[PDB]
Amino acid sequence: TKLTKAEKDAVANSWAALKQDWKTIGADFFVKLFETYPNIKAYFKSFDNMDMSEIKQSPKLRAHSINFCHGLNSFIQSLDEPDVLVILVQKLTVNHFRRKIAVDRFQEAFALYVSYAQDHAKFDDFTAAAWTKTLKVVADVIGGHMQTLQK
Amino acid sequence: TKLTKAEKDAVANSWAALKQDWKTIGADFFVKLFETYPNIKAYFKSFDNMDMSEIKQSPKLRAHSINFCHGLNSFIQSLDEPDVLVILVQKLTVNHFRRKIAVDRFQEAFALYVSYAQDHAKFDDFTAAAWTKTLKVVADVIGGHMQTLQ
Ligand code: HEM
Ligand code: HEM
Repeated sequence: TKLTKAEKDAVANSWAALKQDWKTIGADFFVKLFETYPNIKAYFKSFDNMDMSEIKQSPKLRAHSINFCHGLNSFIQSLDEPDVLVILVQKLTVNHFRRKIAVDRFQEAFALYVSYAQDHAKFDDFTAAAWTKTLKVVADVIGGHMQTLQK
Repeated sequence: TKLTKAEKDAVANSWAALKQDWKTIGADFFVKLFETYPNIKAYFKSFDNMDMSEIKQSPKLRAHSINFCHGLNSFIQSLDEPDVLVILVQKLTVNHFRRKIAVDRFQEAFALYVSYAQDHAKFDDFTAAAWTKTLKVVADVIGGHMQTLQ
């Protein structure tokens, strides 16, 4: 990671605030994601043939939103421990790779997330850029690991 | 959960303090777990020929230790949403079941954890009991789901 101290601090500081509100706004993020990206929704076989109102309230969606938040937290906490960061992200990668999810889906989700998070918290463009750069490190690890793995 | 509000609150409060020390103390917990239960150590194949000093400082242990506290956090966060808790714990169960880990190994880890946490934070027996009951909720879901998975 070539993330600077100020970049990592902006992300960590932003995330510290965001994570408390995620418990309530996270499901709405995933609905937004699913509405933009029906192919993303389609990986959640539990949601087959379900109205988006029902998806939004589903414990399965809420669990994934918690899984998302916790994953992101684990990465942000490890930005100064690159070997640990890579192990954590590779474990995420394997699980999603096994479901036929390409890195491109993470890139979609990350791009939407940064905007969603900025709109919520109204943090500055410095902080938005720092998020984008941080999530590009994460996507870089995901993508490279998916290329290592046998389908 | 027959978990009371007071029980859930005691766990959430003690966790809020412990969580923050887990970077400092989590590796030592797993060393103690490995020394107490050699069979638990043996699930971590990358540690077989390693000195325990090497294990303690390894990125792989540190990653599992982070995974452990995040998983526990996710459960504690969800004590008021039992359908969500069950899903989160079922996901854990699948992954570890596939590695041939029985629920008994989680029972051993959980009991050691509550002792370790109490020794560190010096909370009262009410709080220790609330941890034990909370982790029994979790273990019950794990055990049940392993029966399903077969
Ligand atoms: C940072 C982004 C993400 C994080 C941290 C994350 C985290 C997780 C976690 C921890 C799990 C449970 C463990 C497992 O089976 O893998 C999970 C499950 C899942 N994830 Fe993600 N995920 C992310 C993005 C996505 C995306 C972009 C998709 C789809 C394109 C997706 C689809 C799924 C599915 C379908 C499951 C299985 C859900 C279930 O069985 O209930 N995830 N995710
Ligand atoms: C609350 C208790 C625990 C939690 C939350 C937890 C969580 C995790 C998580 C999230 C992973 C990565 C799963 C993945 O994405 O593939 C993992 C891996 C693993 N866990 Fe656990 N775990 C716990 C207890 C245990 C126990 C008791 C053992 C052994 C008895 C164990 C052995 C392993 C092993 C061997 C791996 C694979 C590690 C590797 O080589 O990369 N876990 N654990």
